[PDB]
Amino acid sequence: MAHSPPGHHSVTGRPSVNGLALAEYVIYRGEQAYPEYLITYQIMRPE
Amino acid sequence: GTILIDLSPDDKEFQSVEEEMQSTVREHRDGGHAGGIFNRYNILKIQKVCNKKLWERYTHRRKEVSEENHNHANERMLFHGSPFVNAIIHKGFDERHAYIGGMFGAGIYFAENSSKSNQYVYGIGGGTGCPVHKDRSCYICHRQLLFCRVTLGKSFLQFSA
Ligand SMILES: COc1ccc(-c2cc(=O)c3ccc(O)cc3o2)cc1
Ligand SMILES: [Zn+2]
Repeated sequence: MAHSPPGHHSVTGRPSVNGLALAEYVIYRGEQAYPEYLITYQIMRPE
Repeated sequence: GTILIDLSPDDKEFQSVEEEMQSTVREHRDGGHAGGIFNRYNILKIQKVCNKKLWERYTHRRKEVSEENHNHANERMLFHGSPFVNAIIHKGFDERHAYIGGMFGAGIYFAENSSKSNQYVYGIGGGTGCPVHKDRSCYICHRQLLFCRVTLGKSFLQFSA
C-alpha cells in the first residue's frame, strides 16, 4: 500500500476523455472509509 | 462485532440507496466484458452495517483529516466492489483490500458509478465471473457491492485518459 501524495489525503481520478464517466477515488488508509451499506443484487438482462 | 440490519423496501433510506445504485449505471468501454451487460439492477436486499469499533476508527481518522483541511473532511458516499466484501464488513478496510496494480497507486479504490465497482465484484477485470457459472455477465447469481462513507480530505486531482 502506497502513501497519499504529500500534503494530500486521497487521490481523485477524474476521467477527461469519457464525458459521461464519473470520478473514481483512492485512499491509502483503511480508516478513511466505513462500509456502511451492503447491497445484494443481480444485474438485469436488457429487454 | 458487526451486525447487519435489513432495511425495508418501504423505508426511505433503502430507496435513496437504491436510487444512488440505479442512477449511476453507465456503459463501459469494454462493452460489458468485465462486469456484464445491463442497464439496471434487481436489488434483492440492502443491509445497514453496524460495528462500533470500526465506526469509531473512521470518525477518529475523519476528525484528524478535517483538521488538516480547513475543517473539511470532504466526506462522500461511494461504491466499492470486492470479492472480499465479507471480510471488509467484519474487520474493516485494510492493505489486503488494496489494488496494488491500480492506475492511481496502490490503495483502496472507490467509484461514483455503481457499474464501475460492479466490474470488481468477482475480482480485477471481473476475474472469471461468478463462481457457479464462470460468467462475468451472469444474470442469476447474487452479487454484493458496498456503498461506503469515505473521507477524501484534500484530494489530489489527477486527470485521466
Ligand atoms: C482486492 O483487489 C481489489 C479489490 C477491489 C478493487 C476495486 C473496487 C472498486 O470498486 C473499484 C472502483 C473503481 C476503480 O477504478 C477501481 C476499483 O477497484 C480493486 C482491487
Ligand atoms: Zn452465475
